Amino acid sequence: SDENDVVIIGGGPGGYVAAIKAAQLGFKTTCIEKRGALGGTCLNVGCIPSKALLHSSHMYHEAKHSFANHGVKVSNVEIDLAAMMGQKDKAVSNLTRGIEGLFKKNKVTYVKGYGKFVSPSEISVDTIEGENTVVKGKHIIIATGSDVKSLPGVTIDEKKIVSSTGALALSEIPKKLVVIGAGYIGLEMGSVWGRIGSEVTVVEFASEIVPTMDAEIRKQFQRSLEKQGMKFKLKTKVVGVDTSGDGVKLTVEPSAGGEQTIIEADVVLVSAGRTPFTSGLNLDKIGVETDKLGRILVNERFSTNVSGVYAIGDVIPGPMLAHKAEEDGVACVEYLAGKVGHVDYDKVPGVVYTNPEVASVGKTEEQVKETGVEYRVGKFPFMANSRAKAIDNAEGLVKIIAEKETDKILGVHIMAPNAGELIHEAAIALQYDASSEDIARVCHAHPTMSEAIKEAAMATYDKPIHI
Amino acid sequence: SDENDVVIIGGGPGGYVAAIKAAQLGFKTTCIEKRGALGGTCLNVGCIPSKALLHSSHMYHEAKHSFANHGVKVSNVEIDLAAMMGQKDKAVSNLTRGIEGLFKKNKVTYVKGYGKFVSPSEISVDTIEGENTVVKGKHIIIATGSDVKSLPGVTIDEKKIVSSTGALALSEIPKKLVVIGAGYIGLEMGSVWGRIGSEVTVVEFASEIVPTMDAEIRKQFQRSLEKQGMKFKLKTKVVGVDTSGDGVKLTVEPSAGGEQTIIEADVVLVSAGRTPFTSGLNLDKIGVETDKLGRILVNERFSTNVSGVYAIGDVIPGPMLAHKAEEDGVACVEYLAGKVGHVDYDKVPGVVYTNPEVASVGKTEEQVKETGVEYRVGKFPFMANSRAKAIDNAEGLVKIIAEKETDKILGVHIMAPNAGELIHEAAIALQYDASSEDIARVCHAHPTMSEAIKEAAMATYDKPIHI
Ligand SMILES: Cc1cc2nc3c(=O)[nH]c(=O)nc-3n(C[C@H](O)[C@H](O)[C@H](O)COP(=O)(O)OP(=O)(O)OC[C@H]3O[C@@H](n4cnc5c(N)ncnc54)[C@H](O)[C@@H]3O)c2cc1C
Ligand SMILES: Cc1cc2nc3c(=O)[nH]c(=O)nc-3n(C[C@H](O)[C@H](O)[C@H](O)COP(=O)(O)OP(=O)(O)OC[C@H]3O[C@@H](n4cnc5c(N)ncnc54)[C@H](O)[C@@H]3O)c2cc1C
Repeated sequence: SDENDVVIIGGGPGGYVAAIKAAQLGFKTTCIEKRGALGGTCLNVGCIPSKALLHSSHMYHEAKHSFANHGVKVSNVEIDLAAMMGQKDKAVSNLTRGIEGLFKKNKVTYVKGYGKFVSPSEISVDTIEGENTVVKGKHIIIATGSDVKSLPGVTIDEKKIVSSTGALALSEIPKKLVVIGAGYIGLEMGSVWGRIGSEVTVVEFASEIVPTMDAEIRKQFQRSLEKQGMKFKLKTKVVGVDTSGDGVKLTVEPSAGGEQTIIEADVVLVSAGRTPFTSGLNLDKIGVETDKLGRILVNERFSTNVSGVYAIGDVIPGPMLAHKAEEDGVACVEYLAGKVGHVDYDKVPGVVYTNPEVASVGKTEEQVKETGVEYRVGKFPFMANSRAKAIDNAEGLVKIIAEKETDKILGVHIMAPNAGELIHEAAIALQYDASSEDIARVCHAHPTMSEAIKEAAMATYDKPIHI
Repeated sequence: SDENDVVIIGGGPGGYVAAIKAAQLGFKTTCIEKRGALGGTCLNVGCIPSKALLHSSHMYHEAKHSFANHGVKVSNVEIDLAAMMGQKDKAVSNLTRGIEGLFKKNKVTYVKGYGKFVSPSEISVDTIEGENTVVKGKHIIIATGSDVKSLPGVTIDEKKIVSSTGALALSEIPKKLVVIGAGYIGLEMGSVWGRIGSEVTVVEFASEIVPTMDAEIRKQFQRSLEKQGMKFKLKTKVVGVDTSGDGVKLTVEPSAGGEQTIIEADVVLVSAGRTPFTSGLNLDKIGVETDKLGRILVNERFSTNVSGVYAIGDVIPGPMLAHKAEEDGVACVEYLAGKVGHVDYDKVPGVVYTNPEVASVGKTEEQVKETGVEYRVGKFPFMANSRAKAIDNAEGLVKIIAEKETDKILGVHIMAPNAGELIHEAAIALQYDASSEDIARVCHAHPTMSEAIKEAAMATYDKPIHI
């Protein structure tokens, strides 16, 4: 009998990987997803879409500003917004098909519909046309995702007050835009539209922008987000939003000294946070215990209170990133299969894809401080990097943190274009409790942006050769 | 006088680093260089200049072809060739100053002039309509460099037929151009000008372009260069040339299938190889080893067939690259300082900065075949990299080579844009005899071109999750 071995309610990173990894381990698997296509949130409404726009907006910008200095003289430069959204969409889908086609290769049974627990072992799937399909397995992996964080006095239409999705799909470059949340998704939209033409301003309630980011780096990062138009109204809450006019009227009064002011804006991007998503999951019948917010509680082996049920991804505690998600999925399946699964949220990198990207792995100088341990810091600016200079794209710096005694690397933060590619050399060295010297002992190709990392390393235990 | 400790005849990577590492170690050091500025060759007419052009010529290309798809319209595009050469020059000097300023920092005594051995302890500097400065020291590091190469159709003369240098400073985009050598440098210039507007054709005597390149990768790499406009000619060579007025009249004769055909041109780039450059200095005096195709023979500690004397860089055996050089100079000095200096030409990375760059580290499949050791190959195309597709810049692949038994990595080859950065992840793992699994166990930031390396790894020892 071909008895079904695993069901995953969720078709995103946690799911389609868990699904796939599962098939590859030899399990009859069924991923189930209600959304239209199989990408997760990453594929249809975030990373990808977001990354795509980010690069089109950048091309536009580089073409209006840099081309000159290089001998590439253009006459006029515009933005066929209609097109842009095009390759974005072109890409998203394309990507999706490939996933669907991955499921076929690995024999994942794709069930379009909305799951709802009917028992610790059987799921009733909501709608394909208004019906009910019954999917049953020994082990079930909840992989529902996350969704938009609501904001108290700002209901979201889809109109001049948008979310992640709305922002990535406007149909008119707003003149004046205001982003409420001030984190990664926020700074990211802010950049997109802004490069395109908008006049953006961010309004955060918090003391600084992007709290998890390493201070020293943050400072310079903001400054850069500024140097090139952008503005932040820090430490400010918003009583009521006003939408009875041209654009949107904001009545922002700080997070204490209750003396309101009013911001004028066409569209307002609400980038407050994101919450787990369990809603409509049939979650009561067997009641998996959740925490104060909503994430689903889980153990080493990713199991819920309910023997037979697991949870991974943006639904359980941990950083809310696609690869963190991917990471749990696999770890989870390896365990199920009897192998040993390995996670470790302390080394799951973080990258903001703004103009200068800011990739970080390991701890921040702030955290190191908290551990009272004696450390040293190494730093090297791309202003000294041969490649960078040779290109005239030298904003940025590598910064590594090591134990003074051991030289063991604690964290490595980078601010620079294509930083997300460069942080890997650090990420791998950090995985194997390596030291500055070690990474500096590696011969790097010259000229390359990578050289910076090498130089930052030297600057850590010894002394740099180009600064 | 504060100069007697260490003497270095050469201002290139080998010399200026040697020179700086030295001062850093506690030696009164002196670098002597005949050229105008302190860059090496990897600064005044090589690496850098070359990279600069490459990028500029790329920007021009991309704006005439890619921009559309991203909703970026330009009304007329053209090349201010005068500007380009400029940024290039601006950048070049800019870097040089910094080097000079580095010597001031570490206290290297810069002595402009043309060295010449007067004794294993003394050399005779001087000039073109100039004095004759006096430096003699205990340990002397020869660091003269390398230079262009002959052929039976050479004309080392500014503008009619060029060298590396000429090509980097033409003053007129040639209608038809031909590059004779067909390797690193050659493909690069052919790419630079081909983008800009020239119609190029590369003529190599060798069976294939770029011999040291891994077959499989070479196969596709060529095919790529092929669609960008170049027409390669292999199995043939030029016996008759023709500086008769307007352009050359190349007479193409093959291996010995001898015959007569003609290549009409508007300029010819001769990218035959590069020879060590041991002239100036005086060897004919203190009988040093000059026994190979012109190289200065050496030992473990980098000492010649002579005391007090040393050699490093493009003048000694090994690969002719800046970081190889950089590597020798430092290993050399560390030794003199009584520390252990360590070099490894088997781990010195290779990168061709053409459109798809092609970076390789470790051995090629053909080399690994010769060892007769059982191995496995991992590959993964960018066509399936999310970052990559999201951008619409997915040409290329990542390919890992491991021992079937151990899984130790033997080599990593990458064909892709920005592949010169990507390779370090491999590069560093290969430095520490790590395994596919090892680099796959590393958590990679999604969505990044780096993921391809993680996938190509798993595809090696196990099975990938996206292909
Ligand atoms: C604008 C934006 C930008 C982002 N950028 C990045 C970035 O650059 N890098 C990064 O690492 N992360 C980024 N993220 C976050 C990343 O997308 C998430 O961390 C990741 O998708 C979480 O994976 P997941 O497996 O939980 O799946 P999710 O995609 O969150 O969710 C899986 C799917 O579950 C489905 N589902 C839920 N309940 C049910 C049910 N009952 N029945 C059927 N189907 C159901 C949903 O349709 C959903 O698509 C971004 C997010 C947003 C919103
Ligand atoms: C077009 C081109 C592109 C290249 N691109 C790359 C690349 O992308 N990446 C890479 O790694 N490598 C590249 N290379 C090769 C790289 O530049 C060399 O490997 C590197 O510079 C060698 O270092 P070196 O220490 O030997 O110095 P070199 O620069 O070769 O030589 C040092 C200096 O010695 C001076 N000198 C010679 N004799 C005397 C004397 N008697 N007295 C005083 N001074 C003297 C010369 O003027 C010379 O500039 C390229 C080369 C060329 C030609």
